[PDB]
Formats: sequence, C-alpha cells, structure tokens
Amino acid sequence: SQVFGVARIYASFNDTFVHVTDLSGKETIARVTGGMKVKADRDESSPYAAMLAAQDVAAKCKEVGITAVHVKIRATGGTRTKTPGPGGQAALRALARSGLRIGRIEDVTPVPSDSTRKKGGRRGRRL
Amino acid sequence: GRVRTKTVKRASKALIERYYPKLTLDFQTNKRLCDEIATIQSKRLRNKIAGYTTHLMKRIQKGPVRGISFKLQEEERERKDQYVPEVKAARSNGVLNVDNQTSDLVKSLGLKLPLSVINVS
Amino acid sequence: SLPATFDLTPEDAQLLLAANTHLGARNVQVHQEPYVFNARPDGVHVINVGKTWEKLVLAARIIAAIPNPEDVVAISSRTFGQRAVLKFAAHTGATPIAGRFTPGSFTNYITRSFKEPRLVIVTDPRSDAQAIKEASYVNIPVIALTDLDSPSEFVDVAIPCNNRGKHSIGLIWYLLAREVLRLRGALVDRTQPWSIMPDLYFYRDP
Amino acid sequence: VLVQDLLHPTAASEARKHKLKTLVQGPRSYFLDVKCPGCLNITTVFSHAQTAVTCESCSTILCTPTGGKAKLSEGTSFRRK
Amino acid sequence: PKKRASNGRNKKGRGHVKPVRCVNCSKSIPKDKAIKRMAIRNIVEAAAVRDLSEASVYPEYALPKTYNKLHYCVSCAIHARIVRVRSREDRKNRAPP
Amino acid sequence: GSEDHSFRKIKLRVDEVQGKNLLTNFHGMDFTTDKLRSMVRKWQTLIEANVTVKTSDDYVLRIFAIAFTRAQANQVKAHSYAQSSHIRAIRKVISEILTKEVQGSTLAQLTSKLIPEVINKEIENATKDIFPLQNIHVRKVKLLKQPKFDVGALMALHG
RNA sequence: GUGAAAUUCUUGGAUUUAUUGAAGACUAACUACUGCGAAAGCAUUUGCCAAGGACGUUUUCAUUAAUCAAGAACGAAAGUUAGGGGAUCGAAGAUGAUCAGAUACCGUCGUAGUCUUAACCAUAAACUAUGCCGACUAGGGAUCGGGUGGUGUUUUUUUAAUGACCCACUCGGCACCUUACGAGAAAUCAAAGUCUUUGGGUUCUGGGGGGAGUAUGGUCGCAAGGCUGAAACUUAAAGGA
Repeated sequence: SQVFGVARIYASFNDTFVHVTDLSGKETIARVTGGMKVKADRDESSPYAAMLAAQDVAAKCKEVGITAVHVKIRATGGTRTKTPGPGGQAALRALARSGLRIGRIEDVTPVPSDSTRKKGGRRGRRL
Repeated sequence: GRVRTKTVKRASKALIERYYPKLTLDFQTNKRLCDEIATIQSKRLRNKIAGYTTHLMKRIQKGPVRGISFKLQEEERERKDQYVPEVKAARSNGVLNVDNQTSDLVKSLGLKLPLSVINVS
Repeated sequence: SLPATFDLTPEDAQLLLAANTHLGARNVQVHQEPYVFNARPDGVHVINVGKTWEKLVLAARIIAAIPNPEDVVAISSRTFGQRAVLKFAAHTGATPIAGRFTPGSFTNYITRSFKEPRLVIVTDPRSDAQAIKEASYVNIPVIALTDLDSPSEFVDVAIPCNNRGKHSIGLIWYLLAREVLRLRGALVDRTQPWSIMPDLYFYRDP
Repeated sequence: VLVQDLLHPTAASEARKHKLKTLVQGPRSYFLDVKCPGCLNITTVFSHAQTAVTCESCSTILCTPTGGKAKLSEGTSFRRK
Repeated sequence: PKKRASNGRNKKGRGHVKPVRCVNCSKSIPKDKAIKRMAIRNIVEAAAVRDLSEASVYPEYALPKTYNKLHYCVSCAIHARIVRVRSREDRKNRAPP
Repeated sequence: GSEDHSFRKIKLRVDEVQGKNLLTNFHGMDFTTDKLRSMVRKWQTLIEANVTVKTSDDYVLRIFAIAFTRAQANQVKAHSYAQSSHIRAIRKVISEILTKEVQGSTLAQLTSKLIPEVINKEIENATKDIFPLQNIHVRKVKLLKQPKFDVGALMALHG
C-alpha cells in the first residue's frame, strides 16, 4: 500500500538538484536547485544548500501525496569529473530523514565510449 | 623525568656482575655497602646508583633479564640444560615412518631397517 | 653400497597411509625433481614413489663428512616444525634452531648463537631459506627436505615428502637419522621393533 | 661446473636438449608400418606428415597433418618403423 | 641524469601509445606513465547507512556499489598527495602498502 | 516479486487506456549499472555481442551478449586470458545460438526466455565444447521496428 | 567549474538516467631493470606477403673480411602541397579570471593541427651526452631466446608421449649487483681497464671565452630552412668535479 515518485538528484560542481517527478518522468513536480536556499551566492554546491533543499522535496512530495521513493545519482558526467559532488551525499541523508520511504538506488552518471575531446588544451588546466 | 644515565647504569651493571652475593632489594642496605665496594664521586650520585642497581634483584628473581650474567644465573643454564629421556626408539606405530618412495639408493647403500611407508594427490 | 633387510619389510603399505607422503600438491609441479607414479583425472602429482630411498635416509654416509654428530642438526621456523627438527637436536647431536634459525648464527664474524659447518641440512627449502645461501658462499655443503617445490640450485641432493598441514615435516627427519646411526653409533645390526610414537614425535600444544 | 666430460655426457642430458646440440646432431622424428584395419597394408608413414596418406590405393583416410606430429584414425596399429 | 631503468613509464617493443586526459590537470598524456586507481565506495557512507537500512521499504535490498577508474598528470598526482617522494633507493621497489 | 534478479530493469510502454487502467506492452530490457561495470575486473579477457532480427509477432530487435573468461577451479596464473582465434570462434557460435532463440519467436514467448535466464545456460553447453566462461549475459536488448497496434493480437495478454 | 571564483549551459527542463545508434580517435589493465628493430621506432584479432636474428650443424664456398672522403636508402614531432577525415585536444585568435601591470600562469570555447592517402623537408638532450671491429683480464646471481644431459616434476590414462615445470649445463642476448688488482680531476667505470712500462685494426671531431653557427659566397628546398662556414673587433677568464 504505497506510491512511488522517482527522485531525479544530481550534483556536479557549484550546484546540485533535488528534482522529483511521475515514475516515467514525461511529467515533473517540485524541482529545487541549490542557489535557491542560499543567498550567499558563493557556495551554490554546499553540503548544507542540498541538506535545506531536499526538505523542499518532501514538502512538495508530502503535499501531492508522494508517501514514497525510487533514486537517481548523476554526476557533471559527460566528457566531465563522474565524481559525485557534495549534494549527492547530504541529500541522499536528509531525504531519509524526511519520513521518506527509500527504494532502488543506483548511479546513472553519463558514461562515455570516448570521443568528445575534453576541454583545457594539451598542456592542461592550470593557478 | 623520572631517566637514568650511563655514568649511572654501566657503574650498577659493572657492579651487579661480581657482587650478586654480603647482595639486596631495605635498597637502604645496599646504599651503605655500595661505598665499601665503589670508590664514588658524590652523596647524590651514590643514591641514584643503588636506586638503579634495586630495579636489578627487583626483577631478577621475577625472571631472566638482559645481557648480564654472574656465575649464578649462567651453571642455572650444565642444570636447566637437559631434556627428554629414552631418546628416539617406532612398539607403537614398530616400524619407523619411509615417504613410501623412501627403495632405491639405500638398496644401493645397508644393514637393517625396522621402516614405515604410501602405495599410490 | 648394496648389502640387506637397508632394503620394505612386513610394514614399510600400512603406517604412512594414516599419517600421506606419496602425495604431491594442487596445480603445482616444480623443472627446480625426480623427487612427482603417473600424475588422476579428478583433482590433483598418486610426489616417483620409489626414489626417496635414493638421495631422506648422499644423505647418510656423506656424514658417515659425524665424529661428533652438536654441529647434525635440524633447520626450521614453523608450528606443527618446533617438535621434530629442537628435537632432532635432542636424541642425537645438535643447537636446535627452530622458532631462531639465528641469521648468520652462516655469513661474517659478528653475532650470537655461532656457523662453520660441512653438511648442514634443511621442512620447507613458503620457514628455512638460508641453507641455500648462508652455502652458495664459500664452503658449507647443504641437504632440501625437495617436494614438488624446492629451488634446487646449490642444495645439491633430493629429500622429498609432503607439507600441506598435518604430520610429515614433524615426523620425517626421524628417518634421516635412525638411518644415519646404523652407520657408526649405538642402538643394535629382520626386526626386533624399536622401543616411539610416530602417532613423543605431532604437536606439544596446538 | 669447474670441468666435465663434454665427451659423452648423460644419455638424460640429450633427450631434452635442442635437436640441433646433442655435439653430433640427430633427428627426433622417425617412421610407421599401418594395418587401415581392412587391408593388411603396410604403408611407411612419417611422424610429421605435412598430406593425409592414402592407404596403398581402400581409399583410407589415415593421418592428418598438424603443427608437428600426425593425428593418426582410431584404426591403425602404428608399430614404429 | 639517466633518472629510472624504464625511463618514466611502461614502454617496450611498443614504440608509440594512445594517450589519456587527466580527471583533475584536465593535461595530456600517454596510457603508460598515466598512474591508475580504482576509489570504490558505497554511494550510501558510514554515518547514514544505519537512516537508509532503516527507512527503506526493503525488509533489507543490499547496498549497491559505485564503480570508476581515475587518470593522472604526474604533477597533480604529487600536489595531491597520491604518489609522493620515495629516497632514491626507496624507488626501485612496487607494493600497494 | 523475487530478489534473485534483485539488478536489471524492464522498460514498458503504455499502448492504450481504459478504466483509469493503463494496459501495457513490452519497450525493452536493461542491466543495474554498476553490476556491469563491477562484473569486469583488471587482470582478465573481456569479450562482445551482437546480432539483430525479424522475430515471426513481426518485432525487429537488437541484443547486448557481453561475456567473460573465467579461470579454472585450480589455475597458477595471476589471471585467465583468451588466445584470440578462440574468441573469433566464441562470438560466431553466439550469433546463431541467438537468431535461432528469436525465430522461435514472439515478444511474449521471447520474454519468458529472458526472465529465467535460460539462454545463459544455452551458451556455456555450446562453448565448454571449445572454453571456460562466467557472468555470460543478455546486459541489455532494444526495440527499433515494431509494427502496427493490433489491440488484442495485445487485451490477449490479460483477464 | 575551481586555490576561491566568474565567464558558460539552465520550459528552448539542462546536470543526472535508461538504452541504443552514428561518426572519426586510440589500442588501457596486463606491462616488467622484459620483448625485437639499423636507428627512428613498434602492443587489441586473424589471414596472406616476403624479410631476419640466435642456436644447432663429422652441410657447403674458400680469405670473399674491418672501418670508410666520395656518393645512396631510412629519419620523432613540428611544418609544408593538393584531396579525404574533421570525435577529442588545442599554439593561434576571443575570452572570464587573478594581478601594481598580466599581452602568462587558473577556467570555458575555439580554427589550424593532431588522423590518412600521395608527395616534400632531414632536424632533436637522434642521449648510454660513451664510434665500430676485435683479442685478454674477477667474482657472482636473476632473466628472454635456443640447444644438451639427469630410471629429472607434475600432468594420469595403462606405462608413456610430449607439454608445462625443476635442476644441471652451455652458446647469444637485454641489463644488475660486488670488488678494485687497474683507471681517473674527480662523481664513478667490467669497461672510461690492458697508457709516460707511452703503438692490435681504421672513420669522423676540438684546441682559450665570446663575436656567432651570424656575415658572406657556393649549394639542396616551393617555402619554412638545412649542410658548408669567415674575419674585424673585443677579453683574463668562461668552465668541470
């Protein structure tokens, strides 16, 4: 006896997203970016913005009757890092703190099979 | 600290060799004695030699302490030395065990084997 | 030196079938040993099962080379051993050296338990790696007690057994000696038994 | 070793050492008189085929060529020589 | 000085190699020299895992991993104290600890 | 319901409504990710698959059979590698073993050869008579050229 | 995205995820005091193609060989000429950063080039900064390739068979340790040893520091440029350990 919205988190760097949808996700619901819960504008990726941010995800999920939740983590990804930033950790523990249930966890970080030539230039990024 | 010194140790460690027998732990009976023996400078120095010594006879008894032996510990090693009796004589399993590949050289070498051995991992 | 019975008598297939010494090893047959009877289709090397009475009892005249057996030792540093090599040191000649070997003890005039031998020996040539080297030096013959496993360069003869646990490490020197003694010493010449057990010989405490 | 007769060493050390060093060189390959079962015939085959030879004519097959030594079929006595 | 009987790295019979880009330097740099490491950790962490197998709807699931390799310039390898400076002799080692 | 497939997800798509109960047709298959990137190690051969295919239900499907070498139980060396020509022979095997369990066909009839991982078996027993192998997936599986609706060819998948 | 930043993407829902696709690029870990090539240089797999080293050899020919001014193949990359390719990096150019300035370092994009066919150029710290042939000195323990011997280790299948293995030996490597009898300015060197007890064979090079590998001529190249290579003038040190 429960329903399941899908998470749809992500934290590079300098920002992070708690972003609920349906389990299909052609529709969406309460999306929360970092800067939003911090106007320093400095630390937009903070172990905290995420923290008070996730709690928006169970305010506007424990609003439109999302009991419970399955949960996705994405890096940048791409070319980039594939080393999850702060975010995703603090979220993954604040989301458990907000009554929410949890189910099926897994990365999605977009991996390439090579090719797109990475930025910087040969001799590199450098201070 | 409280950390001992050469002049001191190496004065008790020389002493402890001869005088284990007069030898004690009431250290106030060594203190006196430790003048009749060494030809010491001072009173302070002298009270720090015997302090150390009593740190030897209080642990010697407890057991074998290190790089120091005085004709009394070395005669309990010709007394503790020796042992197992009987020496090795198998009856009980007689035949003495002889890998079963242990028959070729010694069929090509002697006189009497009372042997034990692995008919074939 | 063909004799008479040193020859197998009425019991040399009965007593090592409860102890395993024909056995070899897992997926391992080391180019460096005639010292593997075939090799079966289900598991495992059935060590050749007639030639350890060939280079564990060369191994007994070579000495017979001691005028004074405490030089005739037993080399080690294991657990199941410290109760057969300590012990080869008791019932005849030898300083036991199990546990501390005493590194140098054969390199180099500067140590403790002092060595200057002429045929030492060596349980595990994986535990005893310095009669192959403390010999590839200067003038100290050696003898490894050469499982399917013993770099053979410079321990010039073979001494095969089996050590994957259990007994036969200690309970095998026993045979170096018995039969070294029946050249020279004091025991007795088919049989009038031999007053220990191969089931004194095992542990002392786990 | 400070020394050794290299004339004649062991028989051992040759069997293993490479064909072209036993001192005087000599081959390993050698021939092998085959009764296919049907006929009595006896064809003189070589240990390293390169050719499968047919047996005599029965048209049979015998021995496939591989890296070095044929793999001979089932029937074949293959007495060596 | 020569420094380094290889040279730096891993290349022989082999003449020239397909290079890699650094996660960090973001430099380029052949797959010899490189200096590769698997972190692998539990997405979860120690502190929380208790609030996870707690509030899950799973009577346990398990705890799925997080795979990845990691490429480094040698510069950023020392700046970030992955590789150090091993005296001269403790070089010609090659042990994890 | 089970926990042995604990990994691996099903992509379903809604074909049509009713009542409020949207029915469904199979979309495709996925592994978790992770478990793919795990099963791979350093130190050993990696292989790969594929083959497209006209089922007959007339669906066009591409499948992926990843598969490793395993060592031997009893194998000095640190490894477990392949030779190469043996791998050439390894991939070709796989091709047939999959067209064959795809003609012998349908999505519905196909589906319950993916759930109980029976193709996985069929690989190992044509392969052993080569090489050892482990892990052997299908990893994926994706649609292309699925034909026209046929409401109940699907409403026959329910009751 | 960072040392910390900001430029940058963000209902036109990025970053994440799933799976499939497309394209050109590379050949991970294995991968080492190890492989082969004249050097440059070469790692996914298999098939042709011809080449070659080392051994082994009671085959052969019989002094044919050593180094080489002239001359003639190859020559990293960059760069050029015209087509193809144009993922990624990424001088140049633009940028936001930092900074007293910052035309640089840091970040994001980015032609050209990286890749290939066909043709040029011929330089490099092309590095063991050590010409090759040879011949002789002093110990070792490893390894790659062969070959020889051990009723050698497993494989077990019935014994063999091979094969992996062990060890014994050797010839040829690619190195390493240790001594110093020797050599050296020394640091160090089994070759930089056998040199004032001065000489086995021969080809290149240098004779203080700069001026300067420039100016000139002469020449190869389409160009970049190479090879050749002054002097006047100036100067008591420049340098090695």
